[PDB]
Formats: sequence, structure tokens, C-alpha cells
Amino acid sequence: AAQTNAPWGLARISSTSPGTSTYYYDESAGQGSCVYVIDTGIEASHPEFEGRAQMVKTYYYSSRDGNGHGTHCAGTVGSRTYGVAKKTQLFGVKVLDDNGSGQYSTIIAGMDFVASDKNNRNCPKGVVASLSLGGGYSSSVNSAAARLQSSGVMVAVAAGNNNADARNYSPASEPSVCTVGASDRYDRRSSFSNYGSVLDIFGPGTDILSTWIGGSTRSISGTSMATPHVAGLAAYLMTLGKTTAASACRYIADTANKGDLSNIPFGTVNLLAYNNYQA
Ligand SMILES: [Ca+2]
Ligand SMILES: [Ca+2]
Repeated sequence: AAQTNAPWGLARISSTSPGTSTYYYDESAGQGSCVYVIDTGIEASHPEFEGRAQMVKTYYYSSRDGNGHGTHCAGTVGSRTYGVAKKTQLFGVKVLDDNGSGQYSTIIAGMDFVASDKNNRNCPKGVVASLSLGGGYSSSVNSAAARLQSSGVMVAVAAGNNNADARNYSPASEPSVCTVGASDRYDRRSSFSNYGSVLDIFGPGTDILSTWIGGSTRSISGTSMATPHVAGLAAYLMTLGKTTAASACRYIADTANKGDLSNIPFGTVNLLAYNNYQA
């Protein structure tokens, strides 16, 4: 399949070079996979989700996404126009309030919820979790992310937007999950993107157009935007049977565009998520 005039991030993950406009992907498009978006919620009614999104858990008064961040991330995972895995099933877990903030105890609970809730869903091609959140280092947050990964979920987490070593941030610093840095349309590390040995992969993160609340769209930047690119790619590859939840991050790194990025500090992987699609 080919989506013309796609968001640059989608085109980038289906190209060996930057500057393309078409997103080439296999028509399976993550069908049969499931991606839990652990964030501010998802505006499931957005036409861009085509009924494939639903809220499954909220830790606040409402399951409504009153912020937009979670809806944006979910859109990059699997919205029709802005998603990597355009046929995946999206499950919203609202651990962040409508200001985009959340207590670590609630974020931990949301991870534990997904690890259990997945056993009640039909996700034959596997389960992915996109965690476009994080704060300071927390062994308990890291352990929760490790538990979620160990339970059989492909966990993708944002590296953080501190332009610093992700070792000091969680769940970014959890080794067992897929820690995602951000790049821009010119194959530079996003000026805000965290770095360091714990990063597994980079994804498009600067000026990422996706869904937004109120049935709208907007372009925002962050490692929160690169993470769903990798989560959606994992779902896409798992549907293709090329990898599993336990190995998806290693597979994405193994098959990534290598050495394409600039402004990558020594010791940080120079790997950009790439779907290796061949028509
Ligand atoms: Ca290249
Ligand atoms: Ca890792």
C-alpha cells in the first residue's frame, strides 16, 4: 500500500532516506494487533480511528481525553491518515490527567492494568503498549514497565524531552523496554530528545501531525510523538509475523536505518525506525 502526501514521519519510517512524501506499508497495516495507549486517554469518536479505538480504563473522573496528547499519540499509532498501523486496535488507558500530568502510582497501576487486561482481548497478532510519558528516575516505574514487557506486551516508552541522558528518567531508563528517541525531518536528533546508552531506537518526533481532541488535528513535537511511531511499527511488524512482543524492539533496531541521524552523541544508537517495506 502507499499513502501519498503522508506526514513526514510516516514517509520516513518507510524510506531509507529523508525527504520523501509517500508512506509505503503492507496492507495488513497491523490488523489483528492491539496497542494500548497509556496517556491522557483517546478521543475514540475521532473519525480518524474508524471505530478501532476505545477507552478501556481511566484513573480519573472521566475517560475523556481533555488534553489531546493521548489522542495525538494514538493517532500516530493507528489513525487512518496519521497512523503507522492503520488497522490496529487502539485501547486507551488514561493515567494522565487533562493537564498531561499523572502520579507515578497511577502510571504504575495503568501498566499493571494493561498486563492483565490484554488477557481479556482478542489480539492474535500480539499486544503493544505506547507510553508517551515519563519523569524523574523511579525504580518502581521502571519495574512496572519491566513487568508489562515481561507479561508479553511490546512496551515502547519515550526517552524524554530533556536533551539529556535518559538514564535519569523513567520509564525511559528501564533497559527491558523499547526507549525511543526523537528525530526531525532532516534526520537530526530532535533538539529536545534525550539520548544515552539506554535508547534503543529513534523515531520521527519533531513536527508530527496527528489527531487531536475535538475531531481536529495538529502537529506537535516530543519523544512522545516518536514513541507511537515505534509502537505502531511494532504492531505492524507483529501482524506481519516478522517479530514478537519480546523481540520487536531488538528486531526494529536490527532492521532500522543505521547511521542516518546527525547530532547523535557518542554512545547513543544511531538507529531510525524503518519498516523495510518492499513492494
Ligand atoms: Ca539512509
Ligand atoms: Ca531497551
